[PDB]
Amino acid sequence: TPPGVVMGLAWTAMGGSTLFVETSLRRPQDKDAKGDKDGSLEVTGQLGEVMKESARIAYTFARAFLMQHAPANDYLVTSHIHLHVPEGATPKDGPSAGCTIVTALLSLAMGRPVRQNLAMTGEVSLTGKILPVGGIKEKTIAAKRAGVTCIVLPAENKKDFYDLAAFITEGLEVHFVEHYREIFDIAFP
Amino acid sequence: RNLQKQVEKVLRKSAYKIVSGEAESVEVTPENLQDFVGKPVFTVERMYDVTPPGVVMGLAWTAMGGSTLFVETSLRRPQDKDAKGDKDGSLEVTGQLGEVMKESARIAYTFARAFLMQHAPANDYLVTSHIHLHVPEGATPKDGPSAGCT
Repeated sequence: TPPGVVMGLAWTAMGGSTLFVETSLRRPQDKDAKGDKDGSLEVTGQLGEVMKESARIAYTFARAFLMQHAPANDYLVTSHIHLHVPEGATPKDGPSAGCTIVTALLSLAMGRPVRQNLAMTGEVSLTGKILPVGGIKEKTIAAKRAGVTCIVLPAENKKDFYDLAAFITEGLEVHFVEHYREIFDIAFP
Repeated sequence: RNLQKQVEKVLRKSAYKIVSGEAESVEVTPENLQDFVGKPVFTVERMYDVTPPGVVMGLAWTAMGGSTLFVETSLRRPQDKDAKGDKDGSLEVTGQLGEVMKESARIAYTFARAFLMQHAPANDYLVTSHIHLHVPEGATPKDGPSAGCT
């Protein structure tokens, strides 16, 4: 999964899935070296508008996190970026993958890949407040066959993860979280 | 309702422990409860302690009882790209707003920057800095505007 591409879980109406997510720069960086102009997103992936807003709010939270984090870098403020969300999630579970995008853009910023074969899901709110998500079972069995090493899950959901049949959980490392900054503290030691 | 069920499960597993279990008398206790209902569902009491800049608890009368939505907003862009260039920093409200909320939020922003100069002329942070805004969905269509005070 080189930079700007990541696998992603989805709770399909039939079983789980690990659809990927992709992001890319969309225009030359230096059309105007001084130009003060938005690095506008252009999302795609047969999104319903309920998603199309959510990608945007996530976008704003990413750009906020980044500007809070790395003042010298100005990448994200100014360059067009196209983004793809492959079909497959059951719609009620669609927003749940928002964080992966939030992480994708960051990888596209640093140009440094995530820790490998690190599936992750869970809804997020605008200050990185991870929220509990359902369907841990199907997501787990899908990941088990996907080479996953280190799932990260809502800190409010661990019990449900611990309600699953024993042999399933063997192997993979897990992490529980509330603030997204933790995830950013995992992927980049 | 949901507590009704969540009791029925307790009594039911308690029956199973009688007809074949060892103790003749269940004496449920808060600590004993795991055996009968398992691990907790709700652990965070409120969603979280307020983030100082951009949240205020907002009560709302959704279809099934009231709820304390948070509302989250953020500066949408660097503030000092142009200390002199003069363009408004508009909101982008979201959250599957109803049209009345559209009008409501527009009024709120304009009154907001009207207030900021009304009382703190030297400050200009809101009149000339970008803003994303997000009212959560959930509110009854009629009460949507009632969040506007927050």
